[PDB]
Amino acid sequence: MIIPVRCFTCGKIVGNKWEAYLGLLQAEYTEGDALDALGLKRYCCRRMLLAHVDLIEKLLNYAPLEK
Amino acid sequence: IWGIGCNP
Amino acid sequence: SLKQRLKGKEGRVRGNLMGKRVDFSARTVITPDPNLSIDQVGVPRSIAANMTFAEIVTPFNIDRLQELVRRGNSQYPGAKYIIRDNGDRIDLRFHPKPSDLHLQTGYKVERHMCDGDIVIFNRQPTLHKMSMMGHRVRILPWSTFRLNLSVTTPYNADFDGDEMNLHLPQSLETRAEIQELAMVPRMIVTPQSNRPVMGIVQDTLTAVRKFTKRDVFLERGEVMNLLMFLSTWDGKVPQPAILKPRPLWTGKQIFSLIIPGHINCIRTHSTHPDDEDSGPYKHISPGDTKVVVENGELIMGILCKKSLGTSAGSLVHISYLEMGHDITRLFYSNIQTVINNWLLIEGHTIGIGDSIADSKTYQDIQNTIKKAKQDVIEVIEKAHNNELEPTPGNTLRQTFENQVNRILNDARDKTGSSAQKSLSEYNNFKSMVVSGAKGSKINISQVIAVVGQQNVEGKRIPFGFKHRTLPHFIKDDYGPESRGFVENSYLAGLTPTEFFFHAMGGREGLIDTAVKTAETGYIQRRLI
Amino acid sequence: MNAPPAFESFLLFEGEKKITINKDTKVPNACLFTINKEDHTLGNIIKSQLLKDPQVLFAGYKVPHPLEHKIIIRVQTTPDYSPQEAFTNAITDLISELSLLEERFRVAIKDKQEG
Amino acid sequence: RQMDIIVSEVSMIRDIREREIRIYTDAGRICRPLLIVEKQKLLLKKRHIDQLKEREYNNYSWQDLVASGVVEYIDTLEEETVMLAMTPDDLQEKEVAYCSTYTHCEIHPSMILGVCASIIPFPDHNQSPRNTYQSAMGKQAMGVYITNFHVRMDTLAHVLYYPQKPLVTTRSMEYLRFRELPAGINSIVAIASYTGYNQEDSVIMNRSAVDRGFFRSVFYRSYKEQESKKGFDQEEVFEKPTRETCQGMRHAIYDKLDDDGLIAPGVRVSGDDVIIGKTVTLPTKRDCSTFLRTSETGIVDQVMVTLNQEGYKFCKIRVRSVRIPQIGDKFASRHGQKGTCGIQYRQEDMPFTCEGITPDIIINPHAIPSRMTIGHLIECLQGKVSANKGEIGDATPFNDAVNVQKISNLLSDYGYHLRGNEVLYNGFTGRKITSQIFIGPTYYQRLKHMVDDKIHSRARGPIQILNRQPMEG
Amino acid sequence: PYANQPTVRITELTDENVKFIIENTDLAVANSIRRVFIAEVPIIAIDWVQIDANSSVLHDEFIAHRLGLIPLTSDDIVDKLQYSRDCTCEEFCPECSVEFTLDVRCNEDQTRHVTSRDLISNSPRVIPVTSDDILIVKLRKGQELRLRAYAKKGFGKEHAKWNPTAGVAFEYDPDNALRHTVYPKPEEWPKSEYSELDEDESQAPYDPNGKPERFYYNVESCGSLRPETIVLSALSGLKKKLSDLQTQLSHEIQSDV
Amino acid sequence: IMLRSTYCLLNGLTDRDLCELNECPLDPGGYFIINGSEKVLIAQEKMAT
Amino acid sequence: EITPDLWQEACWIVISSYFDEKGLVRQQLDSFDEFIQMSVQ
Amino acid sequence: MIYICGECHTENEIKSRDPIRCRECGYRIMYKKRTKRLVVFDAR
Amino acid sequence: YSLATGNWGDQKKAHQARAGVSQVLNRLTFASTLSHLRRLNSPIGRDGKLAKPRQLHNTLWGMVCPAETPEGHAVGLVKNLALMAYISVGSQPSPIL
RNA sequence: CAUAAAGACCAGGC
Ligand SMILES: [Mg+2]
Ligand SMILES: [Zn+2]
Ligand SMILES: [Zn+2]
Ligand SMILES: [Zn+2]
Repeated sequence: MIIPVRCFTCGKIVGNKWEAYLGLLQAEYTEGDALDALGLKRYCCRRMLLAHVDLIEKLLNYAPLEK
Repeated sequence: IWGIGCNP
Repeated sequence: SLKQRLKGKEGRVRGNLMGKRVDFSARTVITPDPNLSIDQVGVPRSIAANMTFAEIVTPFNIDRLQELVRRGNSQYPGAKYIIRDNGDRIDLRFHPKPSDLHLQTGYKVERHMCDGDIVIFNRQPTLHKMSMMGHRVRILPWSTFRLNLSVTTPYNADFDGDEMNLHLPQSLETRAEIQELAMVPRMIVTPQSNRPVMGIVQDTLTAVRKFTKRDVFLERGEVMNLLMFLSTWDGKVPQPAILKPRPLWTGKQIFSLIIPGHINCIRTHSTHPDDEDSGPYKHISPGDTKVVVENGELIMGILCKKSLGTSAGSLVHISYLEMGHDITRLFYSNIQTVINNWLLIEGHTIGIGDSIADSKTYQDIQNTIKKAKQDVIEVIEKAHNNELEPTPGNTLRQTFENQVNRILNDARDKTGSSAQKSLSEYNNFKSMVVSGAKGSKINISQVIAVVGQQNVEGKRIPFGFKHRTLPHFIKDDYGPESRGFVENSYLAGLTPTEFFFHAMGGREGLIDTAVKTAETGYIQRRLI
Repeated sequence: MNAPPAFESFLLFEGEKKITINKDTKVPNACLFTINKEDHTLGNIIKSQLLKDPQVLFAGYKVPHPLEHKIIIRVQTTPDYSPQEAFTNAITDLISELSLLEERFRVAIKDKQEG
Repeated sequence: RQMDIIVSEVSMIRDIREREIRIYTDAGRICRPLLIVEKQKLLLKKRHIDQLKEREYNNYSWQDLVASGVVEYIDTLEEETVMLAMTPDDLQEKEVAYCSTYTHCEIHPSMILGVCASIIPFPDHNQSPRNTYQSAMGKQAMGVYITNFHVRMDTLAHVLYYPQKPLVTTRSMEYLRFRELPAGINSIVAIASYTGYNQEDSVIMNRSAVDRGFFRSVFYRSYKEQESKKGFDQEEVFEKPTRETCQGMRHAIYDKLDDDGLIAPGVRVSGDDVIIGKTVTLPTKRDCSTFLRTSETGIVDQVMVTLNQEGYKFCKIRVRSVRIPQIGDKFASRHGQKGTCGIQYRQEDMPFTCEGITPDIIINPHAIPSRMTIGHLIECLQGKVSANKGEIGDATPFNDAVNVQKISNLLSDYGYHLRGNEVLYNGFTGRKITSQIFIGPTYYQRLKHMVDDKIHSRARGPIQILNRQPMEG
Repeated sequence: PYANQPTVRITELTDENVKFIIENTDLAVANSIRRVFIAEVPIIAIDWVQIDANSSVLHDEFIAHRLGLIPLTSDDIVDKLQYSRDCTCEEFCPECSVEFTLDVRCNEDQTRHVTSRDLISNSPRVIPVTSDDILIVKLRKGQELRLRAYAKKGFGKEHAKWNPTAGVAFEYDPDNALRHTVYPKPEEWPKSEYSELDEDESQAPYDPNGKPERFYYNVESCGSLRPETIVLSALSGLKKKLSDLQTQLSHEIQSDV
Repeated sequence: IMLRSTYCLLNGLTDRDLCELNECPLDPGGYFIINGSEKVLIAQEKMAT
Repeated sequence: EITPDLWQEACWIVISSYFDEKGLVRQQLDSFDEFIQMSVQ
Repeated sequence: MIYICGECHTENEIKSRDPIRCRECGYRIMYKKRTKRLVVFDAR
Repeated sequence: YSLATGNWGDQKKAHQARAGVSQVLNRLTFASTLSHLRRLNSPIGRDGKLAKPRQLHNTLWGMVCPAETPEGHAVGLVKNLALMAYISVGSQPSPIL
């Protein structure tokens, strides 16, 4: 749903690198180079953020029970 | 899945 | 009506007098645990906190039982009922009434299930008498049943979500009769086919083969390490096979400490060539074959499932016949422990370097496939010119498809041999097919060379349309491509008109397993 | 349900000991050390240090079940040399080892900075 | 073709030898579309492709493709007078001519698979019973099922915390929406035999990933009660039952009930604890209040109070619980490789590599050779290529443009051995391990079947009334 | 019958990793400090959450799961906090805990990210790592969150939110002079980054008089401790375990008879 | 009424309207609602007439 | 005008236009609409 | 107690033995207010 | 009634009816739902052992998938249909004549 | 402690 803080295999904090990854993809970068400019070098910190499904942006389309 | 004498 | 109420399956006689709901019985999932004996099972602590055992009170256990009364249903090793000579039953669960916890000879405390009790274990369907054997209890933290690996083959179990029942003996005569009649060490050999039911078969069998070559030289450190795992060990370290330049042991010299007593056996190994025993070198065997275990020590020969598995005359069988059952239990245990603990030093895997052949095996695989296809074109061209004479007992269709199936079945075993003679010594497919733990020699041929030819209803793939098999081909086509000869492998992938046929064959092979069990399970009731 | 907590691996319970001595009967001058609430990290250390002593014949360790938390070490020595004496001398050898390595590492990390 | 009189769903079969013509306009038939071939060339030109990638602002779609006479619906009876070409680039050229008079052509030959079989990578490399095993097992893989799972009050819904889309994806998971709502996590698998606790279809799995959320989930079940008036002097009411007024007042802990007779959301509820307090007056009251099950220890999520079709008060309590994976739970691959968990080791005990990447999951080698699942191995190689290059790999079935030698040539460039193998070290003693262990990232699924929903014991409980034997279930 | 003298050489030093080399020691010692870098180094992390008002999208203990995995600056004052079981106080005290507090209310039309910047402590030496932004939950117009987290002391054998490190790399013997692993075809394997071979060789030649020495490490860090104080605290911790065994051991064979 | 069909109160909407009514935009439809639960008609095979 | 060997984008683009128009449950919706529009009359 | 409506989300106090409807919207689904006893979690 | 309980008939003839139509929608995963809304069924009884109605057939090329079918006693009877298989809807023959 | 009926169909696990 939301990005995991602290990768399962290593422990490197990926959970502060998601909006920077969207900002790097928005300009011109390829996915591997936008993963390279973040300091993610070994592939168990690249399946985290290469293959993430961001479902918190569609659970925020419904009105809360207390407006 | 092999032959006629084997298995399907 | 009263006929329908006393009628058959789940009635009052097939459902409430022969088979019935019983109590003191637990049921959960099985998982492996290689650190257990054959004689044992590991029970979780919540099941062991719910089930009980009614134990009488004598003046030899009055202190341990007043200890077991003073703690109960808050601490786990306790009790939950005190039963008097009147038959009156006072509880320790809710409102324990602490003025009335005094015991006396003749009363009985209803104890919780501890380590070392005798139970009965079960997997359904129970097709023979090896499928319900009396284990022994050891209590382990997490939440599944845990049993040894060699006990898998009687119960026909596997550890992908099975469930197995256990029934707990209550009286003392029935615990004595289960102890002296139906324990799992007492049932190693079967009366059905006078051989053992339990053999050393999984990962420990591939590593038992790779532990007993002539290459396996152990240094001093892992001799200390592996000798730490023998319960039937002398206390003495054997003097090594090599004393200079530095002390090195061998695999057969560590394995010959496991083998009990002084037993004598002569077997072979799966790659013993047929033309070796005739001429010279019959008592040397340059491939280190022909196992000889003489005066209780493995002199020579590579072990495999021919020597340790489930056959007649194997090493576990001879050790059962000569020494007993209490020593064969320890034999199974010590093999599995020391070979697992060496197996994390050696290690094992399967990749896809273990599934690919060099660039000159592929070329004559396609040369013999092109040979088969050209000869089938010659036979079909011969039959269309009205020149094919029938055979005694056959029609024209039968002699046609019998000799085409002859040509194609003789040209996928050739590719099978081209795949078998092109493997290596470090390979892992070959290291599983040889050791006998898993695999067969047609799987190596289907993975590497040719999948084969499918067939539904016992013959080659039929004309399911009018005069065609699928709408891509032309009408009345009888070639090898049109009717199911899968000439690719599992690594080169399948074409669409070929994956569909392989799905047909696998479908038939799934229907037969889906259907057969009702007929067999009906016969086996009617005989019994 | 039956998942234990994580402090059953290194917290000592009330009543059980950290170490236990019992004389082995198969071979004379051998002994068996039972450590509670310990694992491979220390047992591999004491095994590999007891195999640097010229008066130690056998030295090994095992964990008899990994869901438990307990380790067992077996020591056989020569005559005129006790096995627990070899055990203590191994441990003081390890203490002097790690203290020398600690002093050298902090001198090296002070030297790597400021050029 | 060009739709003058006849609607496009009829079928017109002419069997020449039988000397008759059958025309069917009846309902219930099944059919699929195809591409018309003329003399030898197709009719779908590039003029129909360059204005079809522009659908958002051109008003050109599939119905203008049918109405132009370049596709056509063909059903099963009319597929016996047809002559298909399975692919245009290889079967309609000038070669040694098998057939020269094709009348149709397929779109792509991987559109013969269903919904659960289009989530298998490389199905043309697997043994077909394994495809049949996974085509009935991605129906019980816990994931996210629909986006408004908050509003819905269903019984027994399982929701996963951190799903991920696959790294090795078929080209027809863009069409059945699998990257919006996936079920499963790309995990670092090792096919190796390590301690013995992964024999006969089991898994060693990393405990220090379970401590970071690996395959963790949440479980919602709901409860309904409904007050009713069944007699002239009998009526059911949401009231908190007291001791000396109501009669059947057992060991359940009634004090968490509020003034309304309903537990407010937030408080945690253990076993045998009353969640709805309802009572009925006696023909001076007797209670009919509901419990929970045995040994859950969950938290009430939300409580919803309304009036039904009749007009009586009607409540729904949804209760959640979090379920951490443990050593009885059942996991599966996308290739029929089911198996439980065997034991969990920490990170200081798993076999690491020369940069410290322990596996998440260790599975046995023996599950590979006898059942011949080598689509598993090619997605475990293609996954290692795809996590390093930065793409997401293609696994659509009948390519003939993705070989094992091309994948191996790509893995040879990123500093790895071209057949996937790596040098693991041991975690218990630090020594190397003599063989080289096949390592790589694959996509495991967490299945529905847990061990807290299956454990069971019995000693002297309730009996039936008719034959006085113990109960059922 | 005695020790050896290992020697350390430090190859690189940043504030995220320490490359160093230990000459002349055993494989059991290099492994055991490779395992105390991971498990047995104490550190501060959140271990107690009490949520007062949660109307967000994620549920309560999802958020109480994502707060335990935020690393707290544990540099100087982890030797001065007790364990909670060693301290003879009441159920909490400021000698073995650090109180936090989050309180975020959303009012605007834009969504609001709740980062680790919103965690406000009482002691300014144990703070979350700010001086990017570890996201906790995204909120909508009309949703809130407030809570009161504490922070205990423990090491990575309890729960792996208390391990101070990322991947600890460790290798020895880059070219098989000892033949611990055996390659089937040694012309397909790329050479290790610490190797000394020629451009056209595969393995060092075998020698029977070998021994594993000259171990090679690389100790990453996640953001709590300095990369060069996981090492010193690891060595002092392992030394403290061995000294405790010699204490109760010498009390045992002192009190055997 | 089968959901998302032409005689339903959800046909032809956009995503903000479906999200406003607490409905999912992905949920394909093709099912009824009888007494709270959600039924679906299985297509039954037949021999041709 | 011909499409030689660029077929790998043309085939999945006409599958893309197919699934963009119709969908996956068109059999259910279209059969029920043919019920309630013509059959009850 | 105090219940929150399901369409306009305004707080209104429904007393026992009374029909369940809101005010100025006409809607019949109420949701219970969150409790005020506090539950302590762990981050483990 | 006959949508609510399955039995495709009357209430007072609730044993001479073909059950198993109109069953409860399945909501574990989204592809479980998309498979359940696209599912065929054949009314041959599920204790018979004639294998000819249960095998895969040449006419299922492209219209019913070959791989997806259950285990147990229902093999090959319950079938799930393909991706581009459109089951027809019907028309009146009056213009064609 | 005591009380939570019972039958029919359906989808699943080994
Ligand atoms: Mg099984
Ligand atoms: Zn990582
Ligand atoms: Zn305190
Ligand atoms: Zn309102």
